[PDB]
Amino acid sequence: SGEADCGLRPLFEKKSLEDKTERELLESYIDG
Amino acid sequence: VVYTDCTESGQNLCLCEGSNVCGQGNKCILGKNQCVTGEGTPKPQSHNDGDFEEIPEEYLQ
Amino acid sequence: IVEGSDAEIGMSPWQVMLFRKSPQELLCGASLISDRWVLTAAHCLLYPPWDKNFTENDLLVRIGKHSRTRYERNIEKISMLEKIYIHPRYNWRENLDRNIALMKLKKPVAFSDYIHPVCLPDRETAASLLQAGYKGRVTGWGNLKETWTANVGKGQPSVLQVVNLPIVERPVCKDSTRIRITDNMFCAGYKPDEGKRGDACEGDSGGPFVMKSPFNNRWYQMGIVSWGEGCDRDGKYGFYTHVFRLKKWIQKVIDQFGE
Ligand SMILES: *[C@@H]1O[C@H](CO)[C@@H](O)[C@H](O)[C@H]1NC(C)=O
Ligand code: NA
Repeated sequence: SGEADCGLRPLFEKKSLEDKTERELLESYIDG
Repeated sequence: VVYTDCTESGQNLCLCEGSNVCGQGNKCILGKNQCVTGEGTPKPQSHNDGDFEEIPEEYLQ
Repeated sequence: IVEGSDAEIGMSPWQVMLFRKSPQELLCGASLISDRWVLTAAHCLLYPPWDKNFTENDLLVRIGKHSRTRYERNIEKISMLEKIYIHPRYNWRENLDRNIALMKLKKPVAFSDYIHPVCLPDRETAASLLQAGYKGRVTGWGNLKETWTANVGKGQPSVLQVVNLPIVERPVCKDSTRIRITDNMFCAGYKPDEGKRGDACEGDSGGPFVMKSPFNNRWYQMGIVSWGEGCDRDGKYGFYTHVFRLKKWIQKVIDQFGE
């Protein structure tokens, strides 16, 4: 709800590249 | 703070009775182990070493 | 970090190293929340029972690091502290209540591929993401085991470590310890019989427990590595300062003093 470019990694989100284990975190929001 | 096992009797701020911290105003006595009242002494800060490459000496001033 | 893996380069570019001047030691982890402000645990800076009461001139922050021991020239930045701020109701005698601290840098640090700030949560983010069973990420250069056999085992990692841990129910947290758990603490880690393992350990304190929102793709710091009874013991859990719970203090410190 504020404004400055935080939490978007230059070598990952900014390049549309996924890190090795972030899927594990995302999946945890949905179970399985 | 990561509490680790007591290594000497009279220690505190360490894990005494199983995985339980023995807090201040208590001290560990090593048996089964028991943590009881009585001014204890903090287990010395679990010390690190010095294998770091030197940083520019202007920062160590 | 116990049972983690080597971070990829730039994987956690908000990760900060608190570095002691003389002797040269890793003190703690920490995180970058703006170009002049770094968030850490209070016991990193103030812990009387160990005779710890650092002033600004005793420490450095090192930002953009990957290797633990290397001076990573033209990658890391090394900043001096302007002022340290400990939460005024941080309680060290009893239970590490309100274990939170901020450091203001003398100069702003320039952002790069390796150095970039994490977000702090608003209310909707805290409410959504901070729920039991959801996983966050912990990073640090702390110990790889609680104890190892001296001069033989690997003790400190050569490179920043990363581990993913599930947030644990508040009643299970409280039943795993005799310490009074408060509002501004949460706990994380696998249960025995979940098979998987992992924990923060010595030297990881002050570092960030972060979570990625699936809806805006941003990483939020939800916790600070705060305290543990051992590392990775079955039926024990890592405790973390609940950053959102204490954000009003961060606000007070930052627009009275800095930004
Ligand atoms: C530690 O140093 C601070 C800041 O200089 C000082 O005000 C305070 O009295 C000291 N605190 C303790 C607990 O010794
Ligand atoms: Na555990």
